[PDB]
Amino acid sequence: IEDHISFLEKFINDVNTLTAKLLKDLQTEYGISAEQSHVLNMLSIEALTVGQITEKQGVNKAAVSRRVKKLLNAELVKLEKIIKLSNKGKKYIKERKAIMSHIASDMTSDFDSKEIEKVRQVLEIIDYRIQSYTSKL
Amino acid sequence: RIEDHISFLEKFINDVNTLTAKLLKDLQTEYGISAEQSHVLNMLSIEALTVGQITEKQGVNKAAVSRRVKKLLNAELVKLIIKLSNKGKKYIKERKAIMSHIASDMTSDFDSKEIEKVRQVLEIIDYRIQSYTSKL
Ligand SMILES: CN[C@@H]1[C@H](O[C@H]2[C@H](O[C@H]3[C@H](O)[C@@H](O)[C@H](NC(=N)N)[C@@H](O)[C@@H]3NC(=N)N)O[C@@H](C)[C@]2(O)C=O)O[C@@H](CO)[C@H](O)[C@H]1O
Ligand SMILES: CN[C@@H]1[C@H](O[C@H]2[C@H](O[C@H]3[C@H](O)[C@@H](O)[C@H](NC(=N)N)[C@@H](O)[C@@H]3NC(=N)N)O[C@@H](C)[C@]2(O)C=O)O[C@@H](CO)[C@H](O)[C@H]1O
Repeated sequence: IEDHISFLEKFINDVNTLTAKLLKDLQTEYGISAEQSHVLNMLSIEALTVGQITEKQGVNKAAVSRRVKKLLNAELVKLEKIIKLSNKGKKYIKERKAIMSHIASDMTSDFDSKEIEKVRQVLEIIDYRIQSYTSKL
Repeated sequence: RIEDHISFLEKFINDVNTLTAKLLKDLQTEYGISAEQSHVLNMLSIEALTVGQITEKQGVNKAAVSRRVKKLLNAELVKLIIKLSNKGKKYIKERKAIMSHIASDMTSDFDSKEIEKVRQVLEIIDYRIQSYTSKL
């Protein structure tokens, strides 16, 4: 009811907590900060502007600005303008996908692919409505 | 296949995060706090947990979580041990009110059976996650 909304929040928290730890090294190895790995992952799906990243993230623009250019200086992202990605940034995303796909597998080895399929389409539909509602305000 | 589910879930969460941000901006402004100060009140919406664990859960390094702690202690949305005051409780109700009616509106045409199965799958996935985490 609003149980679900709490579960979801708690679930997202848990997923972030696991991602932070699982990625502690690759981030370090790269100079990268957590909040920067995130931006690097946000750009993994679409190009942005400091403004778009700041809307989609809700944190004061300056902060997004501090990291946006720390990332350019490191040749992880690139201007075209907009915020794209370089291999070093892709390869990081590929190294991030490798770890991620590895434990995710470990704990879903016993799942039923069909039970997952219907679950997926329920969510894909909710994802659709989330994006769509966000478009306005 | 699993790389796919991972991308979607990541995207699904990036969108939920996005939405909660647009939906709660005016209110966080109306209460004079940032998004990260809002976050800090929502776990304390459940419980009360002092430092040490306060960064552990987050993943956001050294004393920033304490930086926000006194930041919020000052607006008196937080108390002392560090619990949550009557002040923050009001905020949360308002947060929950906005969140729930939207989620309700986006879910109201689904068969309770479908939603529960979703819940049950995320619930078993959250179970493995926690346990795996605990393997520190
Ligand atoms: C726009 N940048 C603001 C500025 O960050 C600084 C930022 O400085 C960073 C150091 O290089 C880094 O080694 C230093 N150490 C790291 N481990 N990253 C950062 O903590 C430091 N951050 C910062 N000064 N804000 O690099 C400078 C180029 C800067 O962007 C000046 O604008 O000062 C920050 C103070 O909060 C502002 O929030 C930022 O928005
Ligand atoms: C349990 N609290 C979680 C947290 O809630 C907080 C959340 O706070 C988060 C900021 O938005 C985010 O930009 C910021 N994101 C980063 N990538 N750094 C978070 O750091 C911040 N909270 C914090 N780090 N403790 O933003 C506020 C809108 C909030 O939803 C309360 O209303 O973030 C939410 C994101 O959807 C989670 O779902 C919630 O469960």
